[PDB]
Amino acid sequence: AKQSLDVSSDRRKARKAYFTAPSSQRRVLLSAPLSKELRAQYGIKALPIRRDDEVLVVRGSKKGQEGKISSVYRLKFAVQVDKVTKEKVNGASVPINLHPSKLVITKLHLDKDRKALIQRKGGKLE
Amino acid sequence: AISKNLPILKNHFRKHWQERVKVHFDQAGKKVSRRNARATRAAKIAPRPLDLLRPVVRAPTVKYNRKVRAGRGFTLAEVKAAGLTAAYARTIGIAVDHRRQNRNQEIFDANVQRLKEYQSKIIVFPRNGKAPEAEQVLSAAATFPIAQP
Amino acid sequence: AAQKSFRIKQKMAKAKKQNRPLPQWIRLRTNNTIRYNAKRRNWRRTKMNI
Amino acid sequence: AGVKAYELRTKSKEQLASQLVDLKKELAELKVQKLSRPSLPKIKTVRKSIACVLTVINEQQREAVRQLYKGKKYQPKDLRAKKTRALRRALTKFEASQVTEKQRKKQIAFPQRKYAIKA
Amino acid sequence: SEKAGHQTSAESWGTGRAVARIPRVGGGGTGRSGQGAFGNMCRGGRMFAPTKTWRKWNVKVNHNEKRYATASAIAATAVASLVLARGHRVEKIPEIPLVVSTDLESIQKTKEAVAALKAVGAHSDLLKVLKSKKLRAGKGKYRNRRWTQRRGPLVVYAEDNGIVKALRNVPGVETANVASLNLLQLAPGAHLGRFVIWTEAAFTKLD
RNA sequence: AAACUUUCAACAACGGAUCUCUUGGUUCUCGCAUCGAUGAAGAACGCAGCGAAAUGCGAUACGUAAUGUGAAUUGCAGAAUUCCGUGAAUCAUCGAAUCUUUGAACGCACAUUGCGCCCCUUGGUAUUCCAGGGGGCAUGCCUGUUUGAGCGUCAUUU
RNA sequence: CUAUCUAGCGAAACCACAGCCAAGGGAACGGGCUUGGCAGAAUCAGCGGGGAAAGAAGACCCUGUUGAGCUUGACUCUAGU
RNA sequence: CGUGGAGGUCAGUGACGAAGCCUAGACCGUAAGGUCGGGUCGAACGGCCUCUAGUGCAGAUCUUGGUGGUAGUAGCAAAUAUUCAAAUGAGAACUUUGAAGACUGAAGUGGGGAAAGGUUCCACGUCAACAGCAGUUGGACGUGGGUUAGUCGAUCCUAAGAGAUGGGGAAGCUCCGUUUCAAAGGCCUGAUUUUAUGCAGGCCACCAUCGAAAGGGAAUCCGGUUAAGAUUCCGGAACCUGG
RNA sequence: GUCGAAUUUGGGUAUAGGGGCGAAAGACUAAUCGAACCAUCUAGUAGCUGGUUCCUGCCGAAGUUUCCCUCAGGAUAGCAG
RNA sequence: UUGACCUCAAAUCAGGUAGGAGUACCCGCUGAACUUAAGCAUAUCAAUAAGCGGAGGAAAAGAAACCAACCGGGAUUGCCUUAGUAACGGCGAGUGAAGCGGCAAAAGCUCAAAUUUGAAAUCUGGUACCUUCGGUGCCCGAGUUGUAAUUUGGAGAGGGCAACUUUGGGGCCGUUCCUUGUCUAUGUUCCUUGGAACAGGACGUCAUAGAGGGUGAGAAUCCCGUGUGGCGAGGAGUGCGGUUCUUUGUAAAGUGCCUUCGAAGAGUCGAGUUGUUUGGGAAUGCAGCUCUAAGUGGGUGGUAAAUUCCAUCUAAAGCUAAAUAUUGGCGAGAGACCGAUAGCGAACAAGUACAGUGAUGGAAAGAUGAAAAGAACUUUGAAAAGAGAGUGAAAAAGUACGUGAAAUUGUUGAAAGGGAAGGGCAUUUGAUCAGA
Ligand SMILES: [K+]
Ligand SMILES: [Mg+2]
Ligand SMILES: [Mg+2]
Ligand SMILES: [Mg+2]
Ligand SMILES: [Mg+2]
Ligand SMILES: [Mg+2]
Ligand SMILES: [Mg+2]
Ligand SMILES: [Mg+2]
Ligand SMILES: [Mg+2]
Ligand SMILES: [Mg+2]
Ligand SMILES: [Mg+2]
Ligand SMILES: [Mg+2]
Ligand SMILES: [Mg+2]
Ligand SMILES: [Mg+2]
Ligand SMILES: [Mg+2]
Ligand SMILES: [Mg+2]
Ligand SMILES: [Mg+2]
Ligand SMILES: [Mg+2]
Ligand SMILES: [Mg+2]
Ligand SMILES: [Mg+2]
Ligand SMILES: [Mg+2]
Ligand SMILES: [Mg+2]
Ligand SMILES: [Mg+2]
Ligand SMILES: [Mg+2]
Ligand SMILES: [Mg+2]
Ligand SMILES: [Mg+2]
Ligand SMILES: [Mg+2]
Ligand SMILES: [Mg+2]
Ligand SMILES: [Mg+2]
Ligand SMILES: [Mg+2]
Ligand SMILES: [Mg+2]
Ligand SMILES: [Mg+2]
Ligand SMILES: [Mg+2]
Ligand SMILES: [Mg+2]
Ligand SMILES: [Mg+2]
Ligand SMILES: [Mg+2]
Ligand SMILES: [Mg+2]
Ligand SMILES: [Mg+2]
Ligand SMILES: [Mg+2]
Ligand SMILES: [Mg+2]
Ligand SMILES: [Mg+2]
Ligand SMILES: [Mg+2]
Ligand SMILES: [Mg+2]
Ligand SMILES: [Mg+2]
Ligand SMILES: [Mg+2]
Ligand SMILES: [Mg+2]
Ligand SMILES: [Mg+2]
Ligand SMILES: [Mg+2]
Ligand SMILES: [Mg+2]
Ligand SMILES: [Mg+2]
Ligand SMILES: [Mg+2]
Ligand SMILES: [Mg+2]
Ligand SMILES: [Mg+2]
Ligand SMILES: [Mg+2]
Ligand SMILES: [Mg+2]
Ligand SMILES: [Mg+2]
Ligand SMILES: [Mg+2]
Ligand SMILES: [Mg+2]
Ligand SMILES: [Mg+2]
Ligand SMILES: [Mg+2]
Ligand SMILES: [Mg+2]
Ligand SMILES: [Mg+2]
Ligand SMILES: [Mg+2]
Ligand SMILES: [Mg+2]
Ligand SMILES: [Mg+2]
Ligand SMILES: [Mg+2]
Ligand SMILES: [Mg+2]
Ligand SMILES: [Mg+2]
Ligand SMILES: [Mg+2]
Ligand SMILES: [Mg+2]
Ligand SMILES: [Mg+2]
Ligand SMILES: [Mg+2]
Ligand SMILES: [Mg+2]
Repeated sequence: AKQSLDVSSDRRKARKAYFTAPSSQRRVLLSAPLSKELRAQYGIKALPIRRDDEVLVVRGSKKGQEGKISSVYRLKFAVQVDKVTKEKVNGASVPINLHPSKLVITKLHLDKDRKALIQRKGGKLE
Repeated sequence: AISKNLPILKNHFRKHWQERVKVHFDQAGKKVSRRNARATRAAKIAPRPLDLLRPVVRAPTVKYNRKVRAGRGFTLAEVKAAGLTAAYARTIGIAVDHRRQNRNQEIFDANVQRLKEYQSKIIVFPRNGKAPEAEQVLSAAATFPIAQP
Repeated sequence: AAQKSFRIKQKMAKAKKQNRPLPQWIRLRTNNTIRYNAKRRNWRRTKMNI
Repeated sequence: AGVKAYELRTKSKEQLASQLVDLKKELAELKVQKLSRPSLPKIKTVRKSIACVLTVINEQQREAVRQLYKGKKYQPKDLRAKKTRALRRALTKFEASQVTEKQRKKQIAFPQRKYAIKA
Repeated sequence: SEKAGHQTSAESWGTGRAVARIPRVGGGGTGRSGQGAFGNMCRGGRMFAPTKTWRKWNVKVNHNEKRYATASAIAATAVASLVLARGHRVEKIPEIPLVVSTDLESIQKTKEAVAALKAVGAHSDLLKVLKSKKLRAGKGKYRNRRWTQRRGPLVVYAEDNGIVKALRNVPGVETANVASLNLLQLAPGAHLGRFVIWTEAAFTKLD
């Protein structure tokens, strides 16, 4: 159902583009949907995840857990949420890698650039 | 290697023929490209029909002298009898062939007639005027078909 | 030869500097297909041929 | 977090030279410290600051020479445009648009006319 | 590749060395040395009769024979038993051929085009698609042929006034101008009896 | 009768087949025209807090400048969270720069990190010696400039 | 000093399957087939009868419308002169 | 009959387990094969109608990889030769120290170098692999340290020879030739010091360059010093060249 | 055997493949020599040797004729499907 | 003695330019042999490989000294044909074009030879200024051994007569094209299984979007995208669409009639001979050498020659886009292709490691798991490790990591065993098992 000659339906090419996407492209690739309340409040559906966003896990074993993003590990194609961790047998704690498509953003970390992005995507009242 | 009753064959493949094998895989792509080039040339050029008016002319070689076909260009005599100069005819879309000569009054008359028809059926825009959009037709050959006498 | 050209000594200097095992923090990087120094040279095994 | 080129661009060449000397002294002190201290990464910032100061100094010097050679032909070759070698060797727009008197006369007399077939 | 398997200076060792006379990579010190080469039986060798691009790919068919097959396929579209035999769940459907109003040609939205097909009775075929979707078995699935599904109805029109775009996203549904009817669509897999929904204008233009 | 041998099964070995994977190849088609004395392609040696390589780069050395994006990089260490900002990043872009030693390779050489000459300048009294810094010195050919050569040759004083 | 036995270490050639004979017949000299003689685990050191033992697509010989080195008023040419 | 892939179809099977694999368990087919159960396993795959081929192996002294019997076998026997004790260590025929017995026997099994190697040198740590036994040892492994010159070499000279230029040959890559059929020159300075230079007094040329770490050649010795450098460092005492 | 001169030898240098070099053996020219090595032409050609991969069903040979620079090959007729 | 001129030099003189790489395609030179001929020498392979010189985005060719013989076509190139034909050929093996016809693309031209001669009207450079791919002034210089205007065979020029017709380049805003940015739909609703839902079932929504990819299993609807449109940014360019200050110029060009003319390329054409080549055959092209033209001439007209005609072009000078090629480069889209012994040699730090003095030769090598959660801790051991414990859906996934075949091997169990073993028919015995 693609119509333009400039888009490729080739699976090999798509997979290479995904796995070798640079950091800036991975920022867009790692988008998370806004929660119901945030979608109503901002007028937009999804946004690239950011390090200080608050999220709720809606898929996986950690479903229902909430926290603030700790790092957008773009190299690993994953985000790390504080207080969503794995306690190893030795007592140490390691972050659980989560994919932002499996979370909902419940509170955006806002600045001038983020507000401009919301308004450019068609957001109201920031 | 001369076996049972078969025709003698003359397959010429004793050179490195596989180094020169042209498979026209690009037949369809080249057709698309040709249509694209014709469309772009039509858009680029003035509302002008993509090809010049060609004369009617007798084919040589009695195998073909029974028929008439498009020639390269109108002779200088034909252009003069149609009332143009060669340079101006070339600028208004008439193919002019200085090499061809007129020894046949019927062909000469048919060429002068189609030159007059073309002059009556084209509108030349002013060099510095308005000349409202005149709905480019793409084929002078289709507009002025060659008819077998 | 102990009376060597500077070009030779430069090549030996480079060979000495690259005569080392793999750094251990490589093998901890995220994907890290690299297991060991596959280009390791030793004077008793393979000669540099200048 | 090191120097900023937009900040360096407001300073005179003497101030830039003095800052370059200070940064070089700082780098020397930092690499003296590196022998004792394990894994100090502050050297990288000073190295990049030295690179930035040198870049801005060269920008100022090259701009000064560009102003000196403004307008006149035969500017220095490193200030001339670097297209490809073939592109630099190609005829200018003036050349290759030169036409003979006879050609100009005949192309003015008989330009490609605009026309349409209308039937 | 025309040079595959021949990028070596391998030569036969000849007899007298207690090994097969196959050409062998020369030199030393790498493991490739002394290995068999150039042979279709050799690892790293050239395949037997390497495939050539000048193999015949397209097949010429007489225009009249092609038109005969297309006419036969069109006729088979009107035979209910053939349409049932070809999948095409037309069981609770009125007379075949199925002709619908020319208003179908002007539908712009997938929603209303689908609703029209369901109303005229193509709902079971549409649901046969969207339920036959399965991962393709074998290596074709990573050669841009990942998924397979059944064919739905072929909607045939005389003038495209939006129906083609309205239907192009419905899985399994194909559209065709009655002036150019495709055998590959009329008898998919060489099996006669495609379920065809004719618009009234297309049906009249068939003559 | 054991041991031993052989066959079969289970479990364990050896080995890496099979199956399923696939950022690779291969072939077809479409579009485009852009290397180099303004020093290319290629080579050598280097450069990171911790790298041997691959990749990147050139003593401004995994890079500087510029532009865009808008918060990372991440193996650890370190730094920052003002990060509502001329602003993170191994990001993208890339028009300004740097660009060691080379290489058609250009002062002469080159199995040498060998040996000159010129200009400006600095230090050692220093135009002459030694040293530091900066800039130069190839060949063929073209147009032009300047200085010349030849009873080749004109005029003129004679 | 080996060989030998032990501790440690530890290859290769070769291997259709294998391994007791006599005669018979058989591709006319069998380990197997036929008829007889016979025939009892598992083995060690030697040994050179046999395995028409191993090593190598016989180098002798012939064939090939396969060469090559060399020679000569072979056939056909050629540098030079 | 079977295999890879393709169009169609069974709205076929499947994480409640696809495919694969193992199974002296069952069934169908004369057979190629097909089907089922059990185990293992983890993400796909199949029946039928057709399409298509890089479609079926026992061999080819086949190719690549893997593995046997041989077989704990052949063997690890040249260079006279080892032994006692202690220490270290989990472990000592083999390491270290001591003792003893021997050998090379100055044309060395000694002390240095050239070519070559390139860090093997030295220290600390250290034994999985390597040292065809062993190993606590090592030319191994890991990490570091180490090579100091006016006088020693190179550098300079020319040797056999190599090789640009001027020229000539060659379609050309290039070949010849090395002073040749070339206008091939820097260094002295009268004078100049409108500038020690151009004009301008006047002196010398039958020619690039490369080519020797053993030929030629300016000049350094002693004592001491390091884990490892020494005609190089340190101390003292000299010498040559250029200015 | 020879061992003080047609001696031995290092390094530098020259000679390069139908070429060199040879106190001459067809010797030597990097384990390669009666023509080195490397790559390509080249998957060179082979009337010659070897191999040529599933099942079942039905039919089922020839080693003879003539011609061939033919005699280990082919054409031809015959036999076979 | 001075000043020229000509020719020849020099300068680290002013400013430039060439070389080398790449080389798929393109223009040339040079140039085999294997091979085929069932031997082989001509022939063939092949006007090919190798070698050498030289370009571009295409190259080359190209506006007839053409084809023809017709009622004539009309630059070149390419396709389909002509045609496996005419012809060549130990007339053997083999080889082998061209004209016409249909089509793709189309595009045409310019120098030399002319007295500007009432005016070198031409041009490089330097310098100053300017609105700088350049312009103007001045100054040198080049140049009459000829730089401009004018003409190019289709013509055309010089005189004479008569009018008519046409027109130059920059500004600004869009369009054309290039390179890019950004925005633009719909479920993470319920149940079951599962470690994970992206599976199944239920209910929906969007669809000009159900291409593709990602996410802990088959995801239109979770994310990126896709589809459709919108809004920008930086350039190239005059190709054109409007608007304005420029108005060139009594300049340039075209056309009718009369008249005088009408310059048109030389060691070249052509000829002989030699060699090579071609289908070109008493000689197709090319080249060497010898000979060497003409001007109502010259070339060609596919059988050598003499004679007479006819036809057709106009050589020995030159430029030119497209259709055409493209195993190289850059950017894209794909496949009934291969799926790690395959596919490039190379899916990976592959032209790498490594071998060779050298030219060169040249591998092997992908997969834990969703996530390292990469096994804390205890215990035995000098230690490697083991045994537990633990993580994990699984350790029958432990980095010697998916599955994990066979050969070959250990253990266990079963059985048999006088110089092999294995096999067929039949039954005994033991074990095992389906059907009813
Ligand atoms: K020989
Ligand atoms: Mg292959
Ligand atoms: Mg499969
Ligand atoms: Mg450079
Ligand atoms: Mg016997
Ligand atoms: Mg007998
Ligand atoms: Mg026997
Ligand atoms: Mg018996
Ligand atoms: Mg016995
Ligand atoms: Mg014996
Ligand atoms: Mg014997
Ligand atoms: Mg034999
Ligand atoms: Mg033999
Ligand atoms: Mg014979
Ligand atoms: Mg011979
Ligand atoms: Mg296949
Ligand atoms: Mg299963
Ligand atoms: Mg079994
Ligand atoms: Mg899996
Ligand atoms: Mg096969
Ligand atoms: Mg096999
Ligand atoms: Mg067989
Ligand atoms: Mg074998
Ligand atoms: Mg093997
Ligand atoms: Mg033994
Ligand atoms: Mg022995
Ligand atoms: Mg001994
Ligand atoms: Mg001792
Ligand atoms: Mg003795
Ligand atoms: Mg003694
Ligand atoms: Mg030591
Ligand atoms: Mg050992
Ligand atoms: Mg040991
Ligand atoms: Mg110990
Ligand atoms: Mg060491
Ligand atoms: Mg000395
Ligand atoms: Mg020379
Ligand atoms: Mg020298
Ligand atoms: Mg000496
Ligand atoms: Mg020492
Ligand atoms: Mg001293
Ligand atoms: Mg002899
Ligand atoms: Mg073959
Ligand atoms: Mg029978
Ligand atoms: Mg035989
Ligand atoms: Mg100069
Ligand atoms: Mg070149
Ligand atoms: Mg061949
Ligand atoms: Mg032959
Ligand atoms: Mg033959
Ligand atoms: Mg022969
Ligand atoms: Mg070639
Ligand atoms: Mg180019
Ligand atoms: Mg083109
Ligand atoms: Mg051209
Ligand atoms: Mg002409
Ligand atoms: Mg033509
Ligand atoms: Mg025919
Ligand atoms: Mg030929
Ligand atoms: Mg005129
Ligand atoms: Mg969206
Ligand atoms: Mg998935
Ligand atoms: Mg002419
Ligand atoms: Mg020739
Ligand atoms: Mg011409
Ligand atoms: Mg041309
Ligand atoms: Mg491979
Ligand atoms: Mg595999
Ligand atoms: Mg060799
Ligand atoms: Mg594996
Ligand atoms: Mg499992
Ligand atoms: Mg496994
Ligand atoms: Mg087994």
